[PDB]
Amino acid sequence: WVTEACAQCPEGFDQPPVILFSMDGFRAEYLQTWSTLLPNINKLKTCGLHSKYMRAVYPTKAFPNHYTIVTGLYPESHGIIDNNMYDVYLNKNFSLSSVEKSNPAWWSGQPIWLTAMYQGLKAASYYWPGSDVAVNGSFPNIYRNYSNSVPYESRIATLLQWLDLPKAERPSFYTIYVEEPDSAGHKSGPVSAGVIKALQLVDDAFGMLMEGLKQRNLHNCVNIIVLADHGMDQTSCDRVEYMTDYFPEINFYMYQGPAPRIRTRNIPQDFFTFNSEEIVRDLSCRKSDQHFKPYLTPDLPKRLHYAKNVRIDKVHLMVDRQWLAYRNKGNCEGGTHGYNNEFKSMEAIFLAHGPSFKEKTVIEPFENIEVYNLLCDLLHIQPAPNNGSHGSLNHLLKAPFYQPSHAEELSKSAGCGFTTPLPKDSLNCSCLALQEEQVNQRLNLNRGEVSATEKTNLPFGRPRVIQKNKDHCLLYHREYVSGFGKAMKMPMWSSYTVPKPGDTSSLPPTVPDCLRADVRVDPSESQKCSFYLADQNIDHGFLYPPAIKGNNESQYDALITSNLVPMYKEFKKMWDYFHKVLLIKYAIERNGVNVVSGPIFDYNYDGHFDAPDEITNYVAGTDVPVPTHYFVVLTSCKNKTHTPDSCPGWLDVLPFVVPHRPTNVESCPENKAEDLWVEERFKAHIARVRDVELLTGLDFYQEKTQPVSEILQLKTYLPTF
Ligand SMILES: CC(=O)N[C@H]1[C@@H](OP(=O)(O)OP(=O)(O)OC[C@H]2O[C@@H](n3ccc(=O)[nH]c3=O)[C@H](O)[C@@H]2O)O[C@H](CO)[C@@H](O)[C@@H]1O
Ligand SMILES: *[C@@H]1O[C@H](CO)[C@@H](O[C@@H]2O[C@H](CO)[C@@H](O)[C@H](O)[C@H]2NC(C)=O)[C@H](O)[C@H]1NC(C)=O
Ligand SMILES: *[C@@H]1O[C@H](CO)[C@@H](O[C@@H]2O[C@H](CO)[C@@H](O)[C@H](O)[C@H]2NC(C)=O)[C@H](O)[C@H]1NC(C)=O
Ligand SMILES: *[C@@H]1O[C@H](CO)[C@@H](O[C@@H]2O[C@H](CO)[C@@H](O)[C@H](O)[C@H]2NC(C)=O)[C@H](O)[C@H]1NC(C)=O
Ligand SMILES: *[C@@H]1O[C@H](CO)[C@@H](O[C@@H]2O[C@H](CO)[C@@H](O)[C@H](O)[C@H]2NC(C)=O)[C@H](O)[C@H]1NC(C)=O
Ligand SMILES: *[C@@H]1O[C@H](CO)[C@@H](O)[C@H](O)[C@H]1NC(C)=O
Ligand SMILES: [Ca+2]
Ligand SMILES: [Zn+2]
Ligand SMILES: [Zn+2]
Repeated sequence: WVTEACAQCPEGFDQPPVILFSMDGFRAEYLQTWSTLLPNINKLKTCGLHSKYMRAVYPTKAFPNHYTIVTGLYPESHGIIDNNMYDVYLNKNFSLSSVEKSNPAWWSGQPIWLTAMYQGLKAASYYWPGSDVAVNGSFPNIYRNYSNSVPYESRIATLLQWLDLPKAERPSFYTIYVEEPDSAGHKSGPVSAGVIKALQLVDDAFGMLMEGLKQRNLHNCVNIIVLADHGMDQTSCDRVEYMTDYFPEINFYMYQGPAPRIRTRNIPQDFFTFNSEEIVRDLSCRKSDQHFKPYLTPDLPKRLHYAKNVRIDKVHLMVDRQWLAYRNKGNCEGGTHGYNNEFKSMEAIFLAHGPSFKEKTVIEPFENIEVYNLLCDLLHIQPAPNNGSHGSLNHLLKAPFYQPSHAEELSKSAGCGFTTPLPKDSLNCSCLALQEEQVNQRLNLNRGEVSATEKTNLPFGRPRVIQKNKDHCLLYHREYVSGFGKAMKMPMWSSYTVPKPGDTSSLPPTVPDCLRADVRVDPSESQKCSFYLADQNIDHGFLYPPAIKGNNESQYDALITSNLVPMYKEFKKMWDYFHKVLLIKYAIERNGVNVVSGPIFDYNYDGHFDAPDEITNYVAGTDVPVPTHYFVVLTSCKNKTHTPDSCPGWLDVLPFVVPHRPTNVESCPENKAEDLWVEERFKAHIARVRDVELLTGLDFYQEKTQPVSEILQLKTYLPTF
């Protein structure tokens, strides 16, 4: 097989069997550098399909990741948030060394073997976390109780024996797990002779499987996926942070290593009463060269989706590349994993071979949460509710099983039409510059003016409202278009295409002390300038920056009540710096940039837009809700020769989900100019368009002339730097 050229199901095989092969700790880099040393995996890389890398879930550990691959769920939803965890309600400790690993109470969701079994198919497993557990009261048709020393040849032979079974007994889905190159990675690090030997050993295991399949004439019949749970990075005992250096006495329990959690020792009693906010405060900006950052789980970057679970302790530590965090100075040599999934070293491999996959294809990176829907498509079965975007992986398949469709809008735009240029209520707003209010006629756009602003500022169409009974209206202006939320008295979204900046030297500033009522929106559905007088902590901010487009006359279209959003004074410093300096820099690099911004409400930190009853903070003595986050989605043309409003091909996206916090403690900006921490803070809160979509109840790019499957690739894309 290994010498045979790049190449078909035999009698009794109506549907192609699926084999999911996991090579633990096989980082993406190992394939990029050492593939030519691995002849069997290199043939699979040459002939089959493979991604540049597959993104794992945080923490980049075995059990949360392996269970994510087979469920399509984030650890917070499937329950396995770590290898070591504590549940207060169950009052039990989970570990790989305890019998609690086999307790079905910890395992939520529906793994692929169960999905296949519930839909008339048989499933076998030669090791996989959860497969030796009675998840939802059931085990796979054939399974093996985990035994790490069983030779690879014996595991392969048993799997080939399962494929030799008669059609009635023979399973359609198979899982197989191998401990290497992870074990070698821990011993001597990712760049060692030990990992080379381990990589050659896993190549022999894959070689035995392919040769075994060739013997049965199944090598071009079986749809095989070879992947990893996470990557590997080098550790050092000179790269360890100690909690003794920050606390005089440690009375708390700590889950040590690359993804730390802090909780009380007195469990279950003090679990909820434990001052989690005190610990994060006592660890924030303590040392200038601090190699970790403390966080309360709702404050963690939203793209991680690591907060909505009792097992996820409120205190979390984000550890820097190649560093570790422990209780005391009392392992640390070689290598480990568990770090941020965005780190290059934490990236996993993904290779596919078989009749359902595209031959000799290199695909762009994607997330392991998408594998579940792909496995369902290969097995011709319906997926259970998960976090993958069904259809985003169709570009991997020769003939896709599922055809995705645009999300249907649940609420239509109504009202806010121009009637009179004279406001019925001033809303306690003042603009001494005026005077006449003839600038209100600039808000009265004709049919051709609406079409001109729709073509420029909504080039991919308006974001659709995927919310029931959401009373809203669209507001058209020469420089921007917005979707105003009537009940919350603020826009849900604001869209505008910034053209390529010329001068940049002396740009006009924002017109000060000028704010007035919007004649198009009802006074009862509008924000008042007097609302921001009573509250001292929160002030008003502009969603669309008035001075970014046009002249002085253009600024008046944005200096209205409908462009106001509740903003913390410290947050406004980041927001105004981004729109004045960073946004112009991005518009130069991208040859113009389309911007869609708006508020996010996620008080229950579940990654979904809040229902009105879920909002727990408002502008003092008003019903105006305070956003938990602010989104900024930047869209430009992939081909930089075109502007965002005249882009025929693919698009390039850069979304941000920035926490709306009263302090900038996360950036540690004491005695530091904004050019040293604002960009770093925005970059730390980069997310996918899909993340923005879930947090807002909006759907983007529905008017882009491209198939839904290609648009889903753009929506699941995570920009990296
Ligand atoms: C074995 C090992 O080096 N584990 C390290 C890893 O944990 P982690 O839990 O992520 O495990 P690894 O990815 O390193 O290796 C797989 C582990 O899962 C077990 N397994 C695998 C498959 C299966 O079906 N069933 C099963 O029980 C293996 O016995 C092994 O212990 O990162 C931690 C980071 O803080 C380290 O402290 C741990 O020492
Ligand atoms: C746990 O197993 C039960 C039983 O197999 C599943 O319940 C079935 O769900 C389907 C789809 O909703 C229904 O058509 C069946 O009538 C249900 N059967 C019973 C006995 O209730 C359940 O969905 C499984 N749960 C998970 C998370 O996989
Ligand atoms: C995996 O190990 C468990 C034991 O930990 C086995 O479960 C036992 O199976 C017998 C029947 O063969 C039952 O009478 C026992 O009550 C079970 N014990 C427990 C604790 O569940 C299981 O059969 C093993 N699986 C394989 C494939 O060997
Ligand atoms: C789960 O493991 C932890 C850590 O080993 C145990 O924590 C101890 O809990 C008691 C109170 O029940 C405290 O007084 C001790 O100080 C804790 N020890 C440590 C090392 O933190 C906990 O008891 C275990 N729970 C179960 C149910 O096994
Ligand atoms: C990831 O997918 C899961 C499953 O669809 C989502 O969790 C469900 O959320 C609803 C409430 O919106 C609950 O009624 C279900 O019980 C949850 N199911 C499970 C298995 O937990 C989850 O919200 C999704 N996550 C994101 C961020 O979209
Ligand atoms: C970019 O667009 C121009 C036309 O404006 C075209 O000639 C060029 O080939 C495109 N570049 C790529 C990489 O497709
Ligand atoms: Ca929510
Ligand atoms: Zn692993
Ligand atoms: Zn490991």
